[PDB]
Amino acid sequence: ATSMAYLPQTIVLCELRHDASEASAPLGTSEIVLVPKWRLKERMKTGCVALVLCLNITVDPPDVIKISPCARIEAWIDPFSMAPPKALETIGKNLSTQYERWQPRARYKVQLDPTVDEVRKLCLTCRKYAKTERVLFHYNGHGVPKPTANGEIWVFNKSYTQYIPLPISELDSWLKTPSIYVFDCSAARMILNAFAELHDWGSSGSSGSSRDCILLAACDVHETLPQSVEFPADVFTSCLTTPIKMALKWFCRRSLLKEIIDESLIDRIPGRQNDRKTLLGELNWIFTAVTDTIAWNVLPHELFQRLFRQDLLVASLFRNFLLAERIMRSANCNPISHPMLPPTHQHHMWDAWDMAAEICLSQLPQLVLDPSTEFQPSPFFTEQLTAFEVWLDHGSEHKKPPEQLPIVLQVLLSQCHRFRALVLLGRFLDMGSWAVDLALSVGIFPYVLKLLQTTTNELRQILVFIWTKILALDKSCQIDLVKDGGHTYFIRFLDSSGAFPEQRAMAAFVLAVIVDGHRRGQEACLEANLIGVCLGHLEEPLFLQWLCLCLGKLWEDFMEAQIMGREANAFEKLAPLLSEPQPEVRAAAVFALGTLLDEFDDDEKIRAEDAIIKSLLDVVSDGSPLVRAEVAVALARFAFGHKQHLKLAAASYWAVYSQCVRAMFALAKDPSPRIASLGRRVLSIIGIEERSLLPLSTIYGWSCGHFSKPLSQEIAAKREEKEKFALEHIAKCQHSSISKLNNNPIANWDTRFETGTKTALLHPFSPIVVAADENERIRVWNYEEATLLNGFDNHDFPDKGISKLCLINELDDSLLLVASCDGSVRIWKNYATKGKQKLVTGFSSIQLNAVVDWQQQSGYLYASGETSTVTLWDLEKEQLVRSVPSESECGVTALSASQVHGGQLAAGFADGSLRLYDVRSPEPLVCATRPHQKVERVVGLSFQPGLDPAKVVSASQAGDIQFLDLRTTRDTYLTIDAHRGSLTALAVHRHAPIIASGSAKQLIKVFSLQGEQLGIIRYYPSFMAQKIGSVSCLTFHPYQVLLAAGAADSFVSIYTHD
Amino acid sequence: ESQFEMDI
Repeated sequence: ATSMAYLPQTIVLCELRHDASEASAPLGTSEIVLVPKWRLKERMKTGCVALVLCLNITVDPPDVIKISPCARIEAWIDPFSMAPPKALETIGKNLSTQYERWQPRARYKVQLDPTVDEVRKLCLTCRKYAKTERVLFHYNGHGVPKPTANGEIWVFNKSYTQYIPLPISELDSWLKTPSIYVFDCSAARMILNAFAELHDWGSSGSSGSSRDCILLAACDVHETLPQSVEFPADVFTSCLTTPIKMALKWFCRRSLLKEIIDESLIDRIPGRQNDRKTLLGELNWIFTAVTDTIAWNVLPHELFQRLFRQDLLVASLFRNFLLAERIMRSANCNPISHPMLPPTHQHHMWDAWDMAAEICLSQLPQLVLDPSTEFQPSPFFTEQLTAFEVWLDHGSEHKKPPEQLPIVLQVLLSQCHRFRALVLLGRFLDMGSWAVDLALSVGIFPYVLKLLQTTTNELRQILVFIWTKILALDKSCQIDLVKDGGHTYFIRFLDSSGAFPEQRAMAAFVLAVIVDGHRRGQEACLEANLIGVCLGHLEEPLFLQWLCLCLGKLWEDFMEAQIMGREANAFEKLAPLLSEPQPEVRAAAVFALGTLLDEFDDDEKIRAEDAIIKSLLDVVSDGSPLVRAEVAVALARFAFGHKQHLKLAAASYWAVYSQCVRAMFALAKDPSPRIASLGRRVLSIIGIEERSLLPLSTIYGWSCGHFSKPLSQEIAAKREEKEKFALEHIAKCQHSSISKLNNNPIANWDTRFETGTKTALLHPFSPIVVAADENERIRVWNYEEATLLNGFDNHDFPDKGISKLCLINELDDSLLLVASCDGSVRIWKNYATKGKQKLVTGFSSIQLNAVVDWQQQSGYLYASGETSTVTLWDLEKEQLVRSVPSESECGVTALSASQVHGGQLAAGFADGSLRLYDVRSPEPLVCATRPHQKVERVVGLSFQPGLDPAKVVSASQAGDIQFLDLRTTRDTYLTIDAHRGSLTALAVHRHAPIIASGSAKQLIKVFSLQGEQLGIIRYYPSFMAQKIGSVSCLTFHPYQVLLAAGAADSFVSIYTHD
Repeated sequence: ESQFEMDI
């Protein structure tokens, strides 16, 4: 109902630019610099391949064999179907054609049943071809004996009478640093166990590595390859080189029991490996996706990046190796790689492959009956995208990565489910920096970089979002976006057939990052008319912010863009933003105007640069430190050019340059100490006390924080908690018949203010006093616990003077305003903590004996003093909304804003006069009256407790409190003569009908609103100076009948009414 | 020169 007038919802100074404990980020400090770990530059190439084939045909080595069925198919050929020399040719050809499909642009060399010297040359030659590039050595010892414990491969002599051993040391001497080996022989570990012992131990911090020597062995030390006819001899090679063919042929014999499904249809599968819209290519695609996923969840960032991203062939071999892991296992063989890798067999994900290969192979019978192209695409991708969704909703933390992530990647490659994958990816990127780091670890970057070439307007809104998130984390993608012409993508999105300025802010932000200190990005965006595009929209606050930050970064340190800025009238379109309500907008405008910069002469630029610096000097005295900081950096920039002019101006002070010097010295004494040190930097650049000395802007770096971040119920609980206490105790104050004062004080607290207490303030919702010295020290005393809670120095400047203490946002987390006699205002968070009290904002109100009052309702701060005007500040905007002429011709001594009626204000004057204002009116002065007729200053005043514009007001120093309501009559309601002269303080309650006055004799008289003397208190001195003559602090508790009083001695005493 | 083939 009506008492909602007492209880405002206007919160103020609780935005992200006023941030609290962990971050002093909110300007001043530079942005958080990044150090990435996803940087393997070298796309590595396996440029040469050496195939070696030791299979003496129908000459089994004397190691085991025995089996009557025994397997001997190789490269999918029966070697007993062509006679030795042509069989061994065909196997050599097929096997290279097999490998060649994985790396078609390497060079391939085959050698069949070779001598040691032939192999010496093979390997020596493969070095010379691919110098830095990797070499692949494939060895097949099926017709020779098993590798040794001495570390040996077996090869032949010319006449084939002997098996000649070939030391691993010699192979490793012929091939060198970048190389990879495949061994499809029996006891193959044996080779790797030799390799590990070749070189001295050291040169790494992994298991037992050093070089770039990669090894793929077919089975263990004690193991022999399978002889069963269900497998070939070629199992490991066939897994690594023909994975699909093997995976299905295996799936037939094992799982389904083979006899329903003709196994030779696997040779005749329709389509090619390329076409994802054919049954072969799509099955190949599912396999890639399945296997790539098993690797990513099983392996760590680094090892995954080395084996599965770096080298296209190594990627494929180690991918296909995970199939060997599984198949070989079923045939009593346990293959190993040198970078060892954890167990991957029977990972959940092989189940999803098995499902899809069963759904494929049942379809295969009918597709041969006729090429019908009734090829039903597999649900697999849809199914896994849904499992990623499930993860994103339920379990949306860092509770171990999503697993479906490398499948989301594969889906981006075809249009089939691209939009939803991109949607789910963005949704995933949105959860934070950690999730971007994960996306870029999978290898999403270049695929999402390619999609900036897609014209499809469906994808554009999601692609901007994805790129925002990436560039919010990693600024360095700058280089790659410009080199591929991705910058044009976002400029078109700024022109926009589409709508939504939240999306266009992103687009402006993305371009700001692309450009930021990137002279090729500046140049590329300048050629695309980004100035013109941006300036077009300058004819929502976030969008205006980023339109400026984009232009700012584009101008910066680039005379060609600056010239385009002037002649496109950037100044004339930017300047009106300098007076926008949001400090974020103003500060950004200042940054942009700032980066356009860099006797009697006029050319084009001097007009612009004079007009720019004039407009920036106009916002020197701004309410928000955010803006002032930017103005100070832009002044430093301007100062850097015109040092000679500005030195001569500093001589005479101690046309436009004289204004500049005032602004430096004004900034040098600013109430925000970071702004103050900024101004002191500018002074030292001028030489009042190499481009590296210039201070650097922060608005851009702060604002980026928005995007590097996702895109309540306790807050409202403690809000309503206090509202209950307020409304209940309001009624109590009013309706309780307030009996006499209890003269026995509850406290007589020694502040140790040597000079004494000058003001104080009671807290509404807790047992706290705040008191202040004449030199603006602040103590936060507790009157229920009898304990100190904090100690300050409000500012470190030598010229002191306390003027006022107020509470802003009483209803949720109070901030302590501390106004000073020079007009500066400082508002403090966490003032009740032991010593963790940050300065939220400081601005100089009044541009003296300043007098200040805060109107929580309207968000207005009123300030004035020995000035002709009452200055009006709007702390939601942090602007000087209005300068109201007092129309007095003497000083404002006291100043009370109405807590009920926003805009309305009472003002006590030095001559004893008294004025109402309605600051929300074309004529602000409502009425002007004397009351109390001695010509002495109005030491205090206030609006009468209630919902009317009446006024307890006008305690004059002459001694007389005068009551008057200015609706009906000028003359006084009621006079009370508290003191014979020397009235030094007044205290008027917010709700209870009660007042108290203070005397510069010794004395405190409490009165009813009607006039009854409810109490007298005499503040007695402690030694005999007889100086209790600044009984200055007198203040009632907002919601309780509790007085607080302090003098020109040292004791802040509290009293109550029984 | 991408690892997996894209269809733009």
